[PDB]
Amino acid sequence: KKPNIINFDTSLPTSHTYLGADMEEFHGRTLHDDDSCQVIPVLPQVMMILIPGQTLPLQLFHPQEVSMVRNLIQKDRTFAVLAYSNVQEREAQFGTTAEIYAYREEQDFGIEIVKVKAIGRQRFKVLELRTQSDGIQQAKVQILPECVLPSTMSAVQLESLNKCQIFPSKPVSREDQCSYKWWQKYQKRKFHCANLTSWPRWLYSLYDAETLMDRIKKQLREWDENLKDDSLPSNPIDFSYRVAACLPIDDVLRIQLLKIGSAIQRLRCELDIMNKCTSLCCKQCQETEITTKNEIFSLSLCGPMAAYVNPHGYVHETLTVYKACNLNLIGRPSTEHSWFPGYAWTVAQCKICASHIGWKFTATKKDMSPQKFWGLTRSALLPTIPDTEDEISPDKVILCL
Amino acid sequence: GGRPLQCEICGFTCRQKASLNWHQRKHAET
Amino acid sequence: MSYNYVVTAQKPTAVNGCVTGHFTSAEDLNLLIAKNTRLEIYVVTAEGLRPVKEVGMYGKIAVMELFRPKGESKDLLFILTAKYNACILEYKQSGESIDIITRAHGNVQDRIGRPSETGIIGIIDPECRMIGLRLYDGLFKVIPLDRDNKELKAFNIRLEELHVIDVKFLYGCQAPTICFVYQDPQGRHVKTYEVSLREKEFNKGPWKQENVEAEASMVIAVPEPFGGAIIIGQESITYHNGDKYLAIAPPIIKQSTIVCHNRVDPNGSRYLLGDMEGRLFMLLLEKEEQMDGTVTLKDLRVELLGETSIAECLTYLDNGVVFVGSRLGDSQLVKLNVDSNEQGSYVVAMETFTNLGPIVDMCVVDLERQGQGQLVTCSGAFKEGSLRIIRNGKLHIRTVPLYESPRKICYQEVSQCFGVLSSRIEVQDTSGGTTALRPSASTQALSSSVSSSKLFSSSTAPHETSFGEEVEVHNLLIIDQHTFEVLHAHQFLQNEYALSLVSCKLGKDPNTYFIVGTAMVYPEEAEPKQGRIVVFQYSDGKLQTVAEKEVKGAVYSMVEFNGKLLASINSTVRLYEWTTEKELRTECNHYNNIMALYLKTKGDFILVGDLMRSVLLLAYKPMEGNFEEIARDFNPNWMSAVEILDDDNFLGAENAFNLFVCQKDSAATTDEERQHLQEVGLFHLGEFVNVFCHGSLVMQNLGETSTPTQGSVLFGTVNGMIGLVTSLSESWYNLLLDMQNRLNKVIKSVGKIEHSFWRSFHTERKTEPATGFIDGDLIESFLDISRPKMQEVVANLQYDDGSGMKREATADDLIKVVEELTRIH
Ligand SMILES: Nc1cccc2c1C(=O)N([C@H]1CCC(=O)NC1=O)C2=O
Ligand SMILES: [Zn+2]
Ligand SMILES: [Zn+2]
Repeated sequence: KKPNIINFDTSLPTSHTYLGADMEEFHGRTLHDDDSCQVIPVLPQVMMILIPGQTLPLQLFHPQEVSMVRNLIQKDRTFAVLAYSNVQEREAQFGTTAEIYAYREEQDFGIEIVKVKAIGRQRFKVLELRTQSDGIQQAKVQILPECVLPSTMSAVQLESLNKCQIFPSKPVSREDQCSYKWWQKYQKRKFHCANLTSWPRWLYSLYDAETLMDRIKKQLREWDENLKDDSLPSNPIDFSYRVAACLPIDDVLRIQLLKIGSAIQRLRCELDIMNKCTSLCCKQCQETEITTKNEIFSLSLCGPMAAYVNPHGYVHETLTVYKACNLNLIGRPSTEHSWFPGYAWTVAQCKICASHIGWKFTATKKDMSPQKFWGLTRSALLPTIPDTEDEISPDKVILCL
Repeated sequence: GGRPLQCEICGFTCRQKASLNWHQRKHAET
Repeated sequence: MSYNYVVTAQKPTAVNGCVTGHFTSAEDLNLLIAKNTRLEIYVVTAEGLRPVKEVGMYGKIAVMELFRPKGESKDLLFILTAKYNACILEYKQSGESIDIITRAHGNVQDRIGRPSETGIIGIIDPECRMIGLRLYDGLFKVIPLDRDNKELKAFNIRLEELHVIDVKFLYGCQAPTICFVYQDPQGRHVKTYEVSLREKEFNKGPWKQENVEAEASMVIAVPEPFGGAIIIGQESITYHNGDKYLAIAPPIIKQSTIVCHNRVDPNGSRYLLGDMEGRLFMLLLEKEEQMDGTVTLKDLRVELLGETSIAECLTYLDNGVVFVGSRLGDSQLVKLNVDSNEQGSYVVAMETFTNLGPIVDMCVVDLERQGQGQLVTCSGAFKEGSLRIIRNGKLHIRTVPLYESPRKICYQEVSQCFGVLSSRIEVQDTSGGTTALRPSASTQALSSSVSSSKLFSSSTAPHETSFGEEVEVHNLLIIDQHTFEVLHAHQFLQNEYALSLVSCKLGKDPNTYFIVGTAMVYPEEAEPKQGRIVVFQYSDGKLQTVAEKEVKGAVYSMVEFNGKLLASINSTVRLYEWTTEKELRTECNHYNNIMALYLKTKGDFILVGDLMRSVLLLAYKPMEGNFEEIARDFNPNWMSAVEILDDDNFLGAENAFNLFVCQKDSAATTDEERQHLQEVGLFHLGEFVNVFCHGSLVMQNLGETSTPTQGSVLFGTVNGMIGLVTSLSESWYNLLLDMQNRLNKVIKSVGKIEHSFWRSFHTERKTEPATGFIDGDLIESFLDISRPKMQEVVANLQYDDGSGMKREATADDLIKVVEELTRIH
């Protein structure tokens, strides 16, 4: 469907204004060597599976959490986040590091509150877990390397054709007619030597970072028109992590995608998922359809989905959509601690299983557009592949590519 | 007097005591 | 714990480089030809070429240039390998023994840097003052040409020009001036610098920075008396020299870009140019004597000479003789006469030299059931496309031109005929259809046919194309095994691509059929969403379309699996059964993947392979009528081909010309340990493998129950090289590796490059030493060395003859062992 996108400000949520006065920001960054062994503390109640480059807000209340934060503010400001595969047994084999970039303590109303904004950095595999006497647990971890490869043609590339492997006036004039001509010329030239192998050009084109990024850009523009090629990073690694961070998936599939080492495989998986899963149903019911990707749109600068923090220190990987259905509203609309300034939220439950799905944002002013939208929590949704296909060949939820 | 009860996970407002205890059971269940 | 053995049965034939000079003596006229890892020297005679020496190096020849220093008897050679091993060489002859000496050697590989876009570049100053190399974008490595630099010490100078297309040295310049063409946001430009040795840096160039064609693809250093430089592109040919500028836009070259060249006349009056389509042109420069005596460039001129083999390099050999070094087709020697032939061409073909590279697919067959073995390969590409037949004689080769790109191959015993997938190039003609450029096998078929299916007529309605565009027309050719005639040629549908091919009997039908898999290619939407599986029967000298089945994806590969037909469709694997009604019905499926490209089977085990994500294993369960994922690998490296060794070992070639072998586990331990594959073998082949086969060209023994080598797997590559790999035992492996070390202790290396470093698994991130492999070439080289060195090698070595007692090894025992090994190919 084709609704409105004008009037609001996509930069309001990215700032997370709901956390209050401007925090004490830090700019000194840290990154360890690849395959290096490091001992890092773990946050307990972080039931979120972090992605490198993903923003994460937190409101901590427990005294131990506040003490660990105080100790880290002077040091490297880095901690770990476990990827809980089985939340019941607290099992985690992988995880992601997180660096604090904004901080503010508050002893107001007779309660030790601490507000923090952090960002993802590096992936890692768990080696060992220890627990100190003070409750805070440590983790002996191995940094996972980012495996990057040269172009498929590098090995077969003929020496005579090495020259002019570079294209004249590198970029296209943004237009996709000039760009279709450009992509065809690009494929004929870059993958010419493909004739020397067992496969054709169009196959290799599927494993080229540039082509994959362009197709992903074409899918992204479909969600929001306020996109410029500048906004997105050019580095395929950072690009892939950014794309993955705002794709609504279940935990198992998120774990699987994080396990990927090469950016090429990550991008392939992302495109595959974007094409496959056209439905989004209730995670608990599995049969109750909630929405489709046609209704997806980016209400923030990062993307359609992002992690936000609530008044009680719970994180929600919430997704912004135009339309939803099969939902009963609980309570009355409120602006209390709203993530999208100028809108009031209303709790939404599944009319069948009565499981929380998200909230209904309603505009406070009449001039605002859109007047209403939906924010669905990722933990409560399930991406579903379309059935049909003559119904002689069915399937099951699985990550292809 | 006894103002409404709400859930800390999602803000789900309710009335009678154990109703919210039922609602909260549906979050961290799986 | 796996142990294997690799040997070369055929030397790489693809010509990647050639030069001329005076290497053997100041009098003799020498021509040097590089063939990846081999180098051949020839003396130019008026009739032909006289071979003198052929050497094998421990490195992939990347750059090869001759030069003459001051105070030297003859020209010295410089070679730079792919692993950045540089060496200068001189020639010496002491009677019947001819050996190549290494003057200076060393490695130039930097700790960090971005390997260049346009590959490694290497140039020499005309006066032989220094050697310039470009290995990393922005860094120019300089090697001073002083006699003291035996170690080949170099130093880097940092460049502001990032994406440099080309660079050369200038002639008649008092300063070692470099002129180079690069690109920036504003366009492509030509710029000059002066390399200073005592400053160890750059100084302002003599000329200005001028803009050039956006498609400037080549630079040519003009010799005296002219000097300056020439710029070649897609549509323009210009000449710059400070105060001198000339330009010509010959329409004769606009059809294809020029890629290679060489100098004809030393003075700079004539140059040869070669394009991508195999056309050879001649550039001619004019002069005009001034009163001062300095000849100025009056004008330029280009004229097409003719058509030859698609060239990778060129060179002039006096007496109007020219050498066309091709790596797609057979290399050539041609003559240039001032008068055109009856056809209108100035070039006359003098001789051809077979070139198997590039091999894309092959098969082992026994036409005359001798039990010996013959190999049939799909070599060449485009107009050079051809088939090659190989046997033992030393080796005997038979050529069969096609004039269109071959893809796959297959054999039928019952019909005594071969099936081959091919692809020709056509162009959008004046009307709506297309027309062919030249005659090929598909157009000259004794009998022809076209597919007529009407399953995809609707839906994605065929889309238009503009005039002058090229397109690939696929075909299936049926050929006789003896006469090699183009018996039949079937033309596939439009917007279609043939991917796989098999021939077998399925179900309980005694007839042998040809099975093909296809995919519908459209310029929109990357991966296909459509595809067909077709079954044909060859009978009475004509193919009859027997059956068809539709699939919503590309049929990458197919195989016979215990009477059923296993196939791959995108990320899925599907098994088909042949019904009584003579059709196909699906049974089961498997999904999770990156892409099911490679497929192989053995009994009830199946191996699936991805382009980068290594592989996985499956096993057909009888009662369940389904599959079961057994094991998998993670390493992301560009796979080129795979093959099953036995029920526990598996081989695979990858990106950096490397070969890795994995293994499973039958023991208990844990489900986690069984489901993973152990990288039990690593090796650097130096070739890009494309196809594997089972069999050999030697008689299948039976006379000796005690075979030294177990198993046999042939493989073909891109440079025209063919090899054999087998498995060994633990004891044999240990002894042969000890022999490897002892041999390297003695043998002279071409360029003083350690053999252990040359055979080391290498990638941009990690460089590991070989494991679980034995280099057959080095083991075989033991027979050729002198006897004193043979005795030095086998000195203080424990050897077990006939599995009896360990005793001191003599030279004769090892000679017998190595002879028995050599007799496997
Ligand atoms: N008033 C309450 C009360 C309890 C829990 C929550 C809220 C609330 O507003 N949010 C979210 C939902 C609405 C929003 O956008 N920002 C939040 O913090 C909660 O989890
Ligand atoms: Zn539900
Ligand atoms: Zn709740």
